[PDB]
Amino acid sequence: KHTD
Amino acid sequence: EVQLQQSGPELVKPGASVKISCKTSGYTFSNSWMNWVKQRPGQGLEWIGRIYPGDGDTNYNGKFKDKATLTTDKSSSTAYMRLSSLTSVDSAVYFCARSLFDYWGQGTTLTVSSASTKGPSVFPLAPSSGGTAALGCLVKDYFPEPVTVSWNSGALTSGVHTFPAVLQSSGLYSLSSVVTVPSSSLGTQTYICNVNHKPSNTKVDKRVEP
Amino acid sequence: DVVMTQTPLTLSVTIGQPASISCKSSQSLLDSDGKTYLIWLLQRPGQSPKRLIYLVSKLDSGVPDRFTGSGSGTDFTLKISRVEAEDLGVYYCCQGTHFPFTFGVGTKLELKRTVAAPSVFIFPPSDEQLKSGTASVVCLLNNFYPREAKVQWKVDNALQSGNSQESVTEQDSKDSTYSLSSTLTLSKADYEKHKVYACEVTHQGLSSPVTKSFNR
Ligand SMILES: [Cl-]
Ligand SMILES: [Cl-]
Repeated sequence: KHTD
Repeated sequence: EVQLQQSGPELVKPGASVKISCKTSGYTFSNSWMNWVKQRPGQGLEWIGRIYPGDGDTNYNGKFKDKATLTTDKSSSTAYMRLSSLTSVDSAVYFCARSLFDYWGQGTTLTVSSASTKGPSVFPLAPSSGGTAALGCLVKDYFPEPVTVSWNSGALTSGVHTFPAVLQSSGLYSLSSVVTVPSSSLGTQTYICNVNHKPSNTKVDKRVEP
Repeated sequence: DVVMTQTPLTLSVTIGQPASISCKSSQSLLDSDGKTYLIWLLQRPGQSPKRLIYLVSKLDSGVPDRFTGSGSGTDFTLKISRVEAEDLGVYYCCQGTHFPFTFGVGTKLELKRTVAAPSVFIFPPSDEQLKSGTASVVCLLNNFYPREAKVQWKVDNALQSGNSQESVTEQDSKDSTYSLSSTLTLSKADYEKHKVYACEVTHQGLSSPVTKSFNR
């Protein structure tokens, strides 16, 4: 769902 | 270090569109989501949406799906937000923010207004007739922000309060700058407010008398 | 949409003392991968937001150890063990589990100080302004604490509703007070039909309201  | 650098302030008329940019450095641009966030004057943060630059995938807040369009230019590591059919309520600071809001741009101020550039009128707030008196200047009906106010060409700063501007229904701004001084100085010390409105090249030095 | 409810809206803190603020979600923020996408942001005055805590309890790089984040179900807490001046600003919680992502309304951390009543001043419109065709009457509340203050305009005993605007300064860096202006705008023709212009101030440092007035 999210990057980094 | 990651850095997000946004384009500069924008002043546009209602009905226009604007495209704000967010130039990135310090990481692989294509591989992180980019969010955009709105902050109306004096208010909180609002999420507009996000884009994944590698493939153009997007998620929007439905509140903004007809207002905002997110794009990117991978070859210049830059994300863009276009805001369309602008109205007064679109005036805000807009931020880009990466991934799980882990790095933020410095913000871009957008002002949407039909007003034309206009310098202020400067009116005295005269001291009334515990040994302390208040006086000031009312800086009325200017556009756009900002105006600046000093006292006695900088020699008077203690006790000065220059208030945030207020947007009048007319579309023009107004503010006051006040200072408290010894009542015993009123007959012998001159008090002058130094008003500068750079957008209109308007400078005024106004003496405030009893 | 998921609602993030932050309380209190303002917390009056003391340098060197602990602080705690709360953020509650209307829905579970636990995602199917086991992560809880709850973050805390600080927006210092005049600056962009900065992330301090993410995934409920993880500190961002460089964030002081005095900060801790916790969560139980939909109830999230940010704590500061000993407040420092750089901690002042507005704290936002934000959730990134459910679309659309949503923010709380913000909790402002301001400095506590002793109660201070405002000094109140009223200024009639200048002759210069009247010749120009408008009239502004200014009521100044100077160097008061706490921020909450009520300013009511009366014109020949008629309560003014919607005809004035307020502006407030940031908390003073020296003495931790606030100052406030209230400006009543009327046409010159309107101004000249009335006699008594009055602004009445209610504040916790005043045992009864203070009224400053003039006769045109
Ligand atoms: Cl920092
Ligand atoms: Cl009143």
